[PDB]
Amino acid sequence: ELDQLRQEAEQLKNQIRDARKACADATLSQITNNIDPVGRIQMRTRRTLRGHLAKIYAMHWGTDSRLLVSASQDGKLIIWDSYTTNKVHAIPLRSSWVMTCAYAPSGNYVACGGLDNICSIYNLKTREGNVRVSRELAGHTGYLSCCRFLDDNQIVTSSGDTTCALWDIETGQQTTTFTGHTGDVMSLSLAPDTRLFVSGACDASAKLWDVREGMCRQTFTGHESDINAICFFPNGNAFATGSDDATCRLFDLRADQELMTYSHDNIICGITSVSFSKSGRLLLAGYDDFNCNVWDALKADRAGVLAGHDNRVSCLGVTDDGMAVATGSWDSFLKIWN
Amino acid sequence: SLIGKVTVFSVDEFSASVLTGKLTTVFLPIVYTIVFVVGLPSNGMALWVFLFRTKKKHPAVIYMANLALADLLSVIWFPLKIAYHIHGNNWIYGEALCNVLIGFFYGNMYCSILFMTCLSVQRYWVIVNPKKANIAIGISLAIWLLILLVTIPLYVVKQTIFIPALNITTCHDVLPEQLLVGDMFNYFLSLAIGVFLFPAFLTASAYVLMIRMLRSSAMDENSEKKRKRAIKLIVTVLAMYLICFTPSNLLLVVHYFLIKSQGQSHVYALYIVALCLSTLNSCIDPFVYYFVSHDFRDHAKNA
Amino acid sequence: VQLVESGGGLVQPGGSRKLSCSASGFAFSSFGMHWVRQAPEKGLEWVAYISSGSGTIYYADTVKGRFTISRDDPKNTLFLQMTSLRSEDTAMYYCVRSIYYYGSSPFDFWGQGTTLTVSSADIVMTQATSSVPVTPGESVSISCRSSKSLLHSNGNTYLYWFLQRPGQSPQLLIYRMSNLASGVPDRFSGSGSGTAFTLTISRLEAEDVGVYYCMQHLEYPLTFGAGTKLEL
Amino acid sequence: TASIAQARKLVEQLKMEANIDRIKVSKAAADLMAYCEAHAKEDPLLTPVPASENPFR
Amino acid sequence: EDKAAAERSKEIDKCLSREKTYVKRLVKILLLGADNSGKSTFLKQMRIIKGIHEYDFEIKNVPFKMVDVGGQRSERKRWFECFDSVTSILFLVDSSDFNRLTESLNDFETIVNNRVFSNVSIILFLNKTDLLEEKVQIVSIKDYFLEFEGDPHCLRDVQKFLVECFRNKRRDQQQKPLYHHFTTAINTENARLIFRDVKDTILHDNLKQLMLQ
Repeated sequence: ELDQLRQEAEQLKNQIRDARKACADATLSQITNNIDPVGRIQMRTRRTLRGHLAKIYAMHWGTDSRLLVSASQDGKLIIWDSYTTNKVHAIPLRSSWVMTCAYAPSGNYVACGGLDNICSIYNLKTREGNVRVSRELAGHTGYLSCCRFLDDNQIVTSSGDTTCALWDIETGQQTTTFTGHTGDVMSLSLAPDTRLFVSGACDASAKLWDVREGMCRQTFTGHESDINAICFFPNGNAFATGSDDATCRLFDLRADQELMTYSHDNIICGITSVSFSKSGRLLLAGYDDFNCNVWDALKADRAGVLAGHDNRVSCLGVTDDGMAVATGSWDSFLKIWN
Repeated sequence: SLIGKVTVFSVDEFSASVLTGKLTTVFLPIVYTIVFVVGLPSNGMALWVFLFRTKKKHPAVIYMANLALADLLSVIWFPLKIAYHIHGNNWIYGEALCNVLIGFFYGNMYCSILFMTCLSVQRYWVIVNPKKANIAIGISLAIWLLILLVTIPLYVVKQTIFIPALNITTCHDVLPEQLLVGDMFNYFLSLAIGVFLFPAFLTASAYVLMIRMLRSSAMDENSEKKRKRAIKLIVTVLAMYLICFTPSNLLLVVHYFLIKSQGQSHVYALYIVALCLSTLNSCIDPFVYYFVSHDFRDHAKNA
Repeated sequence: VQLVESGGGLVQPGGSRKLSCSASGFAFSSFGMHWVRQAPEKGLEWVAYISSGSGTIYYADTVKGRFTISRDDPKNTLFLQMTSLRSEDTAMYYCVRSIYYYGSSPFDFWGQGTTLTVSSADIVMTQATSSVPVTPGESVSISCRSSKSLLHSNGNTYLYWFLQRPGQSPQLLIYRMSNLASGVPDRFSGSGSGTAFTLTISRLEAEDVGVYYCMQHLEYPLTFGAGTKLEL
Repeated sequence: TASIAQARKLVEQLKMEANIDRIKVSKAAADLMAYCEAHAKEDPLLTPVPASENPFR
Repeated sequence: EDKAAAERSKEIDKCLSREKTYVKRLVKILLLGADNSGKSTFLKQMRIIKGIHEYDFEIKNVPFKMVDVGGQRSERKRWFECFDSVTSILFLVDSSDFNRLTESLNDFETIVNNRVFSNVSIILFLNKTDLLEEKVQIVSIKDYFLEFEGDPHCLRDVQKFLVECFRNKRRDQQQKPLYHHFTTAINTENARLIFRDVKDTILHDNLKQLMLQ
């Protein structure tokens, strides 16, 4: 009976809530009340990178910590050498409304996507000397929101028709599809060992997915509005979520609960990006307040402010060797901080 | 500008009345005090807003900031001049300050007139046809530099004269005759005609044509409630400009035309009253150019 | 990729000539070009360099003011015009491709060259030996020496290694002292330090016989070495 | 029978999520702080480096 | 030395500048309609040239780009409103089928009152204007709309009623205006009408830049 199934679902939800409420024997706010505060952290601009003609929506650090890629509404991707402020390649597009970009871990390919429902893969190492399109993946019914690489052969995408998928580049079709959300998905992030990943999807909920089986193992809830950014901790055992009601949160995957909430009484705007530092002590956030804030990750206070922009901060990133933080805003400029 | 004679140096009866009378001793201080008080803070505030509260360097901001600077530097030294008129045309502060006043007064007025002409041309150019900021900086520097090369001759000729019969030393109200027919004649008539009439024609032409094109029956009805307002903010500016300045320069010309030909100087009182009229623009300009707007006023009040 | 040159032959003293090179199979407008020369039975020497956008032009000492270089992009052709030739110009000429961006591989394709017959702050390089007898199946090592340190402040070292089989144009083996070019079997290696350089071949085979060359690219003019020949 | 299928899928997902081991929050917090401490000396943004090893200046 | 790489960058920069002079002269129009709103015939008759479609053309030496969204406008989230650079919004609406009007009418109130579109213009095209001529002498508007206060056989009265109904749902009456027109198969003066409305909007902006307001 449908009523029997619904009652069983209610009983299962009660059991799950009771199990979660059983294990909260303390809190991080009390166990870490004896750590010397970090003190004021001030950073200055080291470079400014000019050359775009419109808003900037994405950026990604290459794996050597020196080259980076960016995508704007002009219809262009640009590859920058960060040490000396040059340009390596300028790639035109077939579609002007773009919303994501990625850099392959080996340094050969890049990816691009947007409102055309198609994900394009470009090849940079060629005999003839130019940059030519290598693959076009189609099969989603909505727009793409984020895309990441696993190797030079497999790619993972998330689309705005409530689904995520894993594509095989050599052949050109789907291998596994993940379904289970109600609204559209906005961001996903990959595990350090490339065995799991997480997604946030405008239901005030986030999910953990396995890549070799195709099933979800855990669903977290707690926010009040949309989720716009997500990232892992360097360990691989915690992740930080950013929402649209001026609030960040830190969740754990083994206790299956929520650990910290970062919020302040002077902040009444949304969040556009979240990233971590190498040792796991700092958390960075970009706001619509035209600035970036720097939080301590174990005390929940404020450490500092980076305030060099005159418009919304849309993109944020930290290197793999931990030397610089890069920001991109709707004023058509990127900046590097150290 | 009254002529003096040959050092024994003496003046006639009419001048003896004018310098010792009521027009030059009581009337002027009221006017100059009002102009000082209203003028200084307002143009200062405009300068601060235009320099520190503008995000987009639209050329109108550049030109209006320069005009505000011009009026501000025009108004400041007036305490010494008002001290002069309250002492009874006597002076105690060395020739350098006399030189400074006479140069700065004229330099500042003509800076004001030049930047008004520039603003008119910019408005017509933008409306008629739907880099300018760079050219604005270039033209600002050009005009300033030109002015600095035509304000010099006022310092290099002694501006103060002694008169025993009154036992009074005066600053630029009395001068020796042999200078009036020579260099000063060329300098003043050149300032009167060269730097007033041609820009006046340019401004009049630009505004009249702009009106003719905004009033035509060849554009959409839905804009009407705006366009007519835009008419009333041109007519009130243009008609002010010609009635505040023109009654000065014309009389000046007439004045000298009786010195280079006849040798009487009985039209000085008319020049004094016209100069009173032409000094009020440093106060009446920010109320008709700046404050009648919805954006500048809000930025200034929130600044 | 394919480059074919033409315009050579025989001339009497005096006179003047012109050489052209035609390109196919790549983006000619994005590359720089070099003209390289070889004596009848001796080492290599460098003749001219023309760059992208036709903005920078470099000539050598025994060339300057007597030769001219030019390019035409829409027709994809490269020209060298020569005036008042002498006896020491009898030689065979090669055209070489180049590019410069972070991570690139300069000198990655060589033409097939033409024959022409006619009836000091420079950095010097020294090749150790003129010949080395070798045995199939055994490893070999060669070395060359320089007159300055090639380790610039930014961590790079600019030394190059080329190979020439009997009867064809050379092909690149090693660039920047530690890197392998595309198409080279994974048995060649190189190493060294400031002012000493060595190259190593493990497990020789057939078709590995020829003459080996080491190049510098720290500042113009570029200088070559005498060459080592392995006799199989 | 669409509602039955949806309810059954939801029930199966809840059942699969139900049978998972858990640990206390204190152990997780201790582990997180230990990792954060043990790598403190290698973090250039938290602990700045001398100007000789800064590649950007 | 390999500082020649710097030269490469310079060349790239130059090309970007040769696009900038063009980008500032482009005008964008966002087109919205319906299944029976005659979008296909309207696009076909202008002699122009699966996700978002674009069309690029020119009128009297001014470049126009028209963006067509093919039914995806059901997306109701903020991040799909990334069209904050357009200059006008163009509705096509069918005035023949009375029953559907409310449907189409509903859509209006959702897309016009949004906050990203506070400083853009609206152009309205009521279509066919001959099926109305046929129906008005046959069928009564009052069976569907009860507020028609005139005589339901005169075309002028009913047209005034329709345009009033559409105007009534735009709040904030005056930032930039709402235009309206009637057309069946003109296919020839449409460019002129769109051009006039865009030029009027540009004047609305210029009179604010010069502080003459």
